Amino acid sequence: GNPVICMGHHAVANGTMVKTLADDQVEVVTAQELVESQNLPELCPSPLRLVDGQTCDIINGALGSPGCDHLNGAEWDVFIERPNAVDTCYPFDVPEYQSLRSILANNGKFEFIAEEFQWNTVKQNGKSGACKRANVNDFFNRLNWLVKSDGNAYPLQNLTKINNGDYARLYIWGVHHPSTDTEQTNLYKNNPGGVTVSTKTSQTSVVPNIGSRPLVRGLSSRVSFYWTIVEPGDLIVFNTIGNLIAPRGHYKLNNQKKSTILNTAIPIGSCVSKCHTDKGSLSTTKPFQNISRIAVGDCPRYVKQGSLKLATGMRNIPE
Amino acid sequence: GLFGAIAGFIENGWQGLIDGWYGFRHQNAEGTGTAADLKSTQAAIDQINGKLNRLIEKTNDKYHQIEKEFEQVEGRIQDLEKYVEDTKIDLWSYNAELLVALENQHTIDVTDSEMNKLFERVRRQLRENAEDKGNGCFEIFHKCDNNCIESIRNGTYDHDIYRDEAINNRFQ
Ligand SMILES: CC(=O)N[C@H]1[C@H]([C@H](O)[C@H](O)CO)O[C@@](O)(C(=O)O)C[C@@H]1O
Ligand SMILES: *[C@@H]1O[C@H](CO)[C@@H](O)[C@H](O)[C@H]1NC(C)=O
Ligand SMILES: *[C@@H]1O[C@H](CO)[C@@H](O)[C@H](O)[C@H]1NC(C)=O
Repeated sequence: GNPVICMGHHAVANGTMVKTLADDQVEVVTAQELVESQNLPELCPSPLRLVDGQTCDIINGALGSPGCDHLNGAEWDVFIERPNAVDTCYPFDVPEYQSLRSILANNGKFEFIAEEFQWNTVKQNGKSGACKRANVNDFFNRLNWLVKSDGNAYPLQNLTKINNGDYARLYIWGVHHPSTDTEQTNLYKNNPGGVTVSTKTSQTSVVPNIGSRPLVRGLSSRVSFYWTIVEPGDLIVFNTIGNLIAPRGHYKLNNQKKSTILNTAIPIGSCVSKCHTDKGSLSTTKPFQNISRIAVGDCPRYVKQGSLKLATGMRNIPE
Repeated sequence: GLFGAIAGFIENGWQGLIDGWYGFRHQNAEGTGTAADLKSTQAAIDQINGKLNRLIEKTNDKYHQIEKEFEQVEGRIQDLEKYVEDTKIDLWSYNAELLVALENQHTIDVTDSEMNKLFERVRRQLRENAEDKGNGCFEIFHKCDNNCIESIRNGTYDHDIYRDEAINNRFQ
């Protein structure tokens, strides 16, 4: 009476250390890494629609700066904005810059609808030499520079467009800021000037500012840009005894806004991936990633740890 | 683990068992063998792959969020934005840390448990014909050729065939 039957389990020569509640160094037979710490050196253009702003940041794209014509009609899931974007036009500032940038990015498209504003005795299509679109003085192709009559007459101008459409419109407009009182009335009637854009809900009013502003631009003055949203059943009124960088129309707003913007210098490639960081796309099934807190799409969750190993086997006790 | 089989009364694992997680190793008059147990192996694998599937495919489908990198400081609004993201990152970091720790503690317990269930299964088949040696091995108190060993492994072993021989040997 001496046969023997033994019950046992497998083992390998060298397993993987994992953590538990009690022990931070337990060797198990197999394990799976749950933190993705590798990224592709490029951005995948599928299956998410990426639009490469190239030389235009998204604000200049919407204004219609020279070199931003490729962005016309563009629709995007993610607008890819380059860190070395270049100002190519008449120097400006946007009072609520980040908020306008957010609205354009989230809206997801550049669908401009032209309409014409019967301006009075005043000239239109004023251009400049700091905004030289190919070989010639030009301006923001979405904006229209008004300047004195041939008889030094700029009458109070009140025009109105009515939104009977089935969507909300985005009007982007500007206000000119001259350096001198002579520059002030050399291209415009008064001092001071002023613009007042009203809806039936709101009123926005600006009076220009006149003074020694710093120079590169080659110039001394600026434009300050504003926007107004006109809901279906609302109106927009432009009044101006001077200085209005008037609009050439309105951008279409999607009712549902589900797009966004990513700022990075990473080249767009040929791979497939629904997850993009500013360091490049991720191609992974892992639940977590330590690559960047800036992540867009269908992504792992960003965590601080560089590695979290999940045990997929029993404890490893070799020999 | 909770049951004390793996890294317990089983002193170590078997490198030579390469087609199963658990198995049998015997010795009788005509030799020795090592064979895998499929049911136990399969039970452990199913439970671990289960954890994996529940994990892999979260859903974190996010598009327009907030700014997270800044050139210069602006004060109040920027501080809130930074504080919000920093709070999120710590809470998710904590979640991942706890999750893996819980899952691994449980995985180790499950595998230790499946080992023990195998051992207990074989103990019950043997009834009064064998004695626990204490290292995961049974001393069988009757002649047990290869068909007999196999009958133990595939669960068809009938203890009544050998009980007379076995009771004799154990107690006399
Ligand atoms: C008259 C006009 O509307 N445009 C002219 C501007 C404006 O007078 C200034 O930009 C206002 O400060 O000046 C230019 O030298 C320029 O910038 O290229 C020439 C241009 O034709
Ligand atoms: C101009 O203003 C008057 C009174 O303020 C208003 O009744 C009229 O509709 C306006 N016209 C346009 C074209 O905006
Ligand atoms: C992510 O973790 C890896 C190790 O897995 C490490 O080399 C890398 O530096 C980490 N990245 C960051 C941004 O901390």
